[PDB]
Amino acid sequence: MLKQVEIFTDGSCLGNPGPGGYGAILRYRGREKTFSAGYTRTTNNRMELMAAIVALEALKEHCEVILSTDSQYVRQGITQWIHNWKKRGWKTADKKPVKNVDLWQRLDAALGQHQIKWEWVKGHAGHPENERCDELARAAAMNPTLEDTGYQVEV
Ligand SMILES: [Mg+2]
Ligand SMILES: [Mg+2]
Repeated sequence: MLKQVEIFTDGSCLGNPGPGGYGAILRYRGREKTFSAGYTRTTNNRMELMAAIVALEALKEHCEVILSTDSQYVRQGITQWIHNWKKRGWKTADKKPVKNVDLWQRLDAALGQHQIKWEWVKGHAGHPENERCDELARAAAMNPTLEDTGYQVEV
């Protein structure tokens, strides 16, 4: 076995677009790290991605990760852009840039460090840690301090 870690993530947004935030918990050997940050203008989907990126980027060795989230958006890109069909050159069928590619590329880079088991949670009652990530993300959205510099009204 490698170092075994559990990651829980969620993102939230008060508008579409509007102030949003992410929350993540990383747990290894009974010790816990929490990550959260709030953005003045973003989307729910970008916050769900950022939560997974930040937690994975915090790992400093090759780990076996169990990554638990309720994000359907995160699942879509795992199935479409970030593992399968990277042959498409980061283009759609009509040869166009994919939405949120800045974050999808950071997620792809972070995932390549680890063995990953996904736990796609059915909404809530998955774990208290998922509920805690939802609280972290909403708390940050209510107190935004950064710009989401990669969010454009147009990409
Ligand atoms: Mg959400
Ligand atoms: Mg949420």
